[PDB]
Amino acid sequence: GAGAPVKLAPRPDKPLPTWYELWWDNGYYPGQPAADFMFGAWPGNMTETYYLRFWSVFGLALAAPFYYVANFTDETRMPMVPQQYPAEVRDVLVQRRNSMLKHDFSAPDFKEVKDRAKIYWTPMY
Amino acid sequence: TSLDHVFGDNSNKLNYNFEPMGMGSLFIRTMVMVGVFFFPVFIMINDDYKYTSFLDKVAAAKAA
Amino acid sequence: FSFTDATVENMRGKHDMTSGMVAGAVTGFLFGMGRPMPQPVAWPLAFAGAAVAAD
Amino acid sequence: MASEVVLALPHKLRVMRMYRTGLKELINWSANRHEWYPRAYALRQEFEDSKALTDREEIRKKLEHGEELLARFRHWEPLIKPEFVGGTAYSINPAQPKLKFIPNYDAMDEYKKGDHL
Amino acid sequence: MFLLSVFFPLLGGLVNTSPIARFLGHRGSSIIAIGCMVVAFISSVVIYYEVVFMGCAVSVDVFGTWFSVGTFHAGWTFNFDLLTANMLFTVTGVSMAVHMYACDYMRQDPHLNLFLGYLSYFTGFMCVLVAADNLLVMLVGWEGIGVCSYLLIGYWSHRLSAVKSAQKAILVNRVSDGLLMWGVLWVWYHLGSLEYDLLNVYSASGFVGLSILIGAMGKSAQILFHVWLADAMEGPTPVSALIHAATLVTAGVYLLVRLHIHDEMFVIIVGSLTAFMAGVFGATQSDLKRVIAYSTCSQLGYMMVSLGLGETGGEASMGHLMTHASFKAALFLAAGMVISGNGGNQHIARYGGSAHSAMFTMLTLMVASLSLIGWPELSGFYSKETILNLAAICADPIADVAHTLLLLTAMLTSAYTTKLFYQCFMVDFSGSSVTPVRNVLPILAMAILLLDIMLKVWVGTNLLSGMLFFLPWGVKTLPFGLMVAGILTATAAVGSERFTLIRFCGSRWGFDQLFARSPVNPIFDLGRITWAIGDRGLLSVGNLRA
Amino acid sequence: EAKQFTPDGKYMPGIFSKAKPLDRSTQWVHKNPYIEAWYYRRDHFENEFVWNYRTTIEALWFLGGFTAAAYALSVFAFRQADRRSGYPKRQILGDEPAMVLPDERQFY
Amino acid sequence: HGPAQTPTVFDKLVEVTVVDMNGIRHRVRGLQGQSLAQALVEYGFPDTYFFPNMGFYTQHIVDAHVFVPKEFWGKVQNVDPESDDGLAVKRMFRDIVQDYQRDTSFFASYITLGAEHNGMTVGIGPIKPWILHSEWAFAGVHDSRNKQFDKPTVEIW
Amino acid sequence: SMKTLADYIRWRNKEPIKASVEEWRPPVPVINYDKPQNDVLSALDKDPIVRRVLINPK
Amino acid sequence: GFGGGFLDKDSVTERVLHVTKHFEKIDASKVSPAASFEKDLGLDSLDVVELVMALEEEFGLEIPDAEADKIASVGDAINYICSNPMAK
Ligand SMILES: CCCCCCCCCCCCCCCCCCCC(=O)O[C@H](COC(=O)CCCCCCCCCCCCCC)COP(=O)(O)OCCN
Ligand SMILES: CCCCCCCCCCCC(=O)SCCNC(=O)CCNC(=O)[C@H](O)C(C)(C)COP(=O)(O)O
Repeated sequence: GAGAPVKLAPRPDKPLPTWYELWWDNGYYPGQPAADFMFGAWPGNMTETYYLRFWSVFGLALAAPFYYVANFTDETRMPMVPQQYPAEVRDVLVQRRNSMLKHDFSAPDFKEVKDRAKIYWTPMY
Repeated sequence: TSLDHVFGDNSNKLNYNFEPMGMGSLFIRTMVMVGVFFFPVFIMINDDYKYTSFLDKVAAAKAA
Repeated sequence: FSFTDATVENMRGKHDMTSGMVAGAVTGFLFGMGRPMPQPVAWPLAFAGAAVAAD
Repeated sequence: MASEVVLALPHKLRVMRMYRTGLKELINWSANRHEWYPRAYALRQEFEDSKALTDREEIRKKLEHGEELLARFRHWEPLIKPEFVGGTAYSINPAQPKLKFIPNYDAMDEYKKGDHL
Repeated sequence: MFLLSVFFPLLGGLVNTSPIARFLGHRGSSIIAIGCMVVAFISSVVIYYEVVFMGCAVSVDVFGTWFSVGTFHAGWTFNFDLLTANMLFTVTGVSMAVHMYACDYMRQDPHLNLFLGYLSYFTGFMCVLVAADNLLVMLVGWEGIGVCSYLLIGYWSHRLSAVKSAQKAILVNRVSDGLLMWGVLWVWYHLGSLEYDLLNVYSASGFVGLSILIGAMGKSAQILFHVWLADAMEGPTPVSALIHAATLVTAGVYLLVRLHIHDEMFVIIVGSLTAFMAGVFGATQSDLKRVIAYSTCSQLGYMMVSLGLGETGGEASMGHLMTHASFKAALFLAAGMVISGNGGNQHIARYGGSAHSAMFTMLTLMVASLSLIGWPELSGFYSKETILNLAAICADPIADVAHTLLLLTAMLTSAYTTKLFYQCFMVDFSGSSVTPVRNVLPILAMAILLLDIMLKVWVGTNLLSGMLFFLPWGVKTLPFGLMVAGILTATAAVGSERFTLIRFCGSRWGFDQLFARSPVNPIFDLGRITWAIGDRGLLSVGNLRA
Repeated sequence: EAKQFTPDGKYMPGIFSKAKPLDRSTQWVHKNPYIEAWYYRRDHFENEFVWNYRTTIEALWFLGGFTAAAYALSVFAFRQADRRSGYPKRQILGDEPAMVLPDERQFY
Repeated sequence: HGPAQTPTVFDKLVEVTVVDMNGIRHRVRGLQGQSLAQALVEYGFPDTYFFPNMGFYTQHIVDAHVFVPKEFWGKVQNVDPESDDGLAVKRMFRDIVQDYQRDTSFFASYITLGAEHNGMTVGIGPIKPWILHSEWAFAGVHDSRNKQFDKPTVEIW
Repeated sequence: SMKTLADYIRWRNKEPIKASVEEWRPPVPVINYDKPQNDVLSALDKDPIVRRVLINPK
Repeated sequence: GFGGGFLDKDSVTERVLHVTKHFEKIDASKVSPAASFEKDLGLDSLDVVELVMALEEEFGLEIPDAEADKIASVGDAINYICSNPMAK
């Protein structure tokens, strides 16, 4: 239904604040802050202290299991070794740092392939 | 004012003083922003430090 | 100014622009003392800038 | 606690706004309307148990506690009818206001249509 | 036939937005748009059968060279290989039904042909994105769908919240676009070319995969970038269906599957955290479109983890993308029909009964919902179970936590999708407007997407369907039990008394509110400093009064 | 209801005419006094600068702080580029006599 | 708009009583919005009473030294003593008036005639000898019948 | 005391003067109960009124 | 249809009289236009709050709170609803 009524926003009839360009007045009622939740009451009357306080527990509750398995569990937990390939096929497949074949602890060059899968950031000269 | 009895009037005003943020809040949030949005700079600085300390170890134990 | 310049000169063992900047900061702080506050910073800057332009 | 508008109300209208907002917040927290009906009845029975009071201190304590409860249980996603403020259909395709037209503006006073210097 | 899949929706957009449309009107422009999509879909079907089944890739030099300075050489060239044919079939097939739906859904809009032209432009830039053979024509497609998403989200421009949603989508995606551009610079510098077939990376410098992952996280709406996706519901329902099915959100996953240059730890962690977050977000919403938007974010998390698993995982990721587009577009179209049958209301507390909708809308919602929750031997069952079983046998210890997060997410998805059906149809009526839609065009639009759901079961996406990864019956049939648990819980309609957890999750963990002041207000205040204290202050030189 | 054109073209100014002619200034805005005052004040905001505590502190930590950060980053990038190109230490402004400008006839 | 009065010049007329340096009272008529120095020039006062406004970009304005009573002190226009206009007024007080200055001393171009000046009595103050250039000076004696109004131009050069 | 160049320089150490005039505020919709909630855990969540009118009715 | 966006007086009157009679204490014969809620009908303040919320439900309106405070009789409600362009 086009043409529905909508209330208009009043023009300023008093001296303006110095930093008035933080209100978005598009012509209709109501205007909004330039970014939502920057000022004014938040939905549900929550505050920044509420979210920071709940997150100070909830963030370590989500980061806890990843740390535990990345530091206290290794490749030998699996009941089987990775998929086996002929040497000419395998030798190019494990050149990728991305590959899941570097977790083959039965390979004769398991350590050397793991030492070549260390992530670097600045390319050396 | 022909729609004020339908959608509300203009009597309730916005409670905001349009004032700048506090100095400590601004400084702390800006430092956090620099750390988050410029993390390659810190990664590469750490790479340079880890590289030069290894050459220090080589030059120390080599000439002995 | 002259005593602070030659003192920093003899203390650092070399001739460079640091002695002039320090002497200018000292002299301008002497001039700017007791005045409202852009001035105890502004006058050391002006005397150090005169030393830097001189060099 | 109530806002600065509700704190300026007369006592009868203050209690009326508290009951009305309680019914609306019970709508917002319920799954359906048929879930809402006995909660509305229970809220009505809750207000009827303080009707015959006279001590203004006890009245003030009950009123302030209920306003704290309503500030606590303000729903983060209220149910608004779509064509009103905060609804999803407000301010979509309004009729255009009258805009004025100037016919043949380029033909009026030709050769002198720039900026002065 | 090959260039007809890319050019021709762009031609439909050009026709419907130019002054040619002044002579056609609404009635003629609807015909032009539907025909211009039917031709492109037919071309994509031919391309799909030639490239996927008979294995013959085709490379087309379209418009010569774009720009070539030094060793930086960008050409106007396409290449149609397996991934490109998959994406073109999916995009054109979904966009055809969305055009057929939009020609009836937006019938009472005053600027209907402008809306249809914007939809066609959006589809055409998506086709340009997936048909490109190098990175720069891909960036043409990337920014083209970004711009058309801005035009379509803020279509109802007299509403301020729609305008701010469109601006928010632009800005959130602009951060990741910057990181993706820097990653393209890394790739070209250390490999020497821009074409995909010459980008074979075994061991690169870390910034490559990270920056390309951030650029993909923007478009695919992963963790700390998902904030624009929920607010994009301000646009009309066809826009949401095309954003969440075929265009835009599937572009980052396509880019990561194509390049395969990521580091798997970041990808697995981001994907599993996104899946769990969007699962708990959609469980606590009452806006009918926001639940479906969060389910889209959750499935994109599943695909992210899968492409983290490996090359087989990359194939499974593309397969889940392809099957997800059909039932997601069907879900959005059915939700739009339910909304229109209930007077524009989007709150699921004001629905109920079987009077406000057609029989076909209820059937469409039921079948697409059953495919989404992984009901056995439907379309989503094959792809989702493939990803879950591939995550159960990965030798990375990080994938152990990711699999648990995915199983919890599966139970949450079967909870809130069953809640969406239950509130809409099974409970007693609690609205007041009953205007059910039974037009031919939206019903045929829904029937086409249901036919594609059947087609994915009958003809698989790839060769993985029917391959058996050897798992015990306990590990294999657990997601079915999690689906049943979600269904039973949602039909029991039970709730908990832990209201602070309920309001922490229902307010979506406060990400928007925390972003309103951790970068945004500081950017405004630093601008105040640089202008007032710097330009007007410290650097300002005054006059000499005399 | 003005008539600014004859039936065969020929614009007429209507200087002495009663009806108001449509012209260039027909759609000029009606000025709001407070908006004009706020824009005037923001146009002359250099008169409001003062060396108080907050101005001095923010001009030190943000303006001078980020300028020093950018100078440090520029020197870091210059030195790292010279190391990754096979060059020795090179003479920037105020850095003692050293190598500037590599020779094209030389292999580094 | 109705039967309201046609605008007359008498509605905008301002009358000021001026006492010249010989003590002779004069009736001076002006219009609203006109400065006082202009009304004094157009009345027919001699050219020895007037001198240049000594600001930059305003020496083509003629000005006179007037004595203003305490009731009309607040209807002289305000001049910032720190601005350049303030330094112009300071130069005029320093060079032209000198020790003829009183607490009622103003300058006539800084008085804009309105209805509040109606009936105000002012007096012409004495000035010291001055020179702008060879074609505009004052030797110090008010012995000349040449009116300021009869000069065709005011020449800064 | 001594006359110097510091008397002739317009130093920028004067605070700008504000006025007591009421500034403009845009209208906003009414929020009836808007007390800011900072506590994650509150006794109001387990209030007997909440139990009587929300949890307990059948 | 009829009216420039506003419902007619008679159907609004009929619907308001229908909504008003849903109390146990109300005698139906006393329900008429221009009848006071408290003095004539015998409803307290909570009953009036419920009646205005029911009229919001009946005509599909979000009545602002200051306007709902002013409604004190059947004729006040009828005159308010007939001045709504959004009343369906
Ligand atoms: C405001 C934004 C609007 C966005 C608009 C849509 C998005 C556009 C994005 C990409 C724009 C690229 C446009 C390029 C224009 C022509 C550039 C090539 C110039 C030229 O001489 O090239 C020849 C022209 O061929 C030809 O052009 C083919 C010959 C004619 C047969 C086909 C006719 C075209 C039908 C297109 C239908 C509508 C499509 C809409 C895009 C091809 O030869 P070469 O020298 O390059 O040799 C190499 C292969 N032989
Ligand atoms: C989510 C749930 C949140 C909980 C919301 C809060 C629930 C707490 C409710 C209990 C608190 C109270 O009763 S608050 C205290 C209310 N009791 C009184 O004010 C004393 C009676 N005084 C009177 O003037 C009138 O009877 C009056 C009733 C005002 C008007 O009714 P009428 O004009 O007809 O007469």
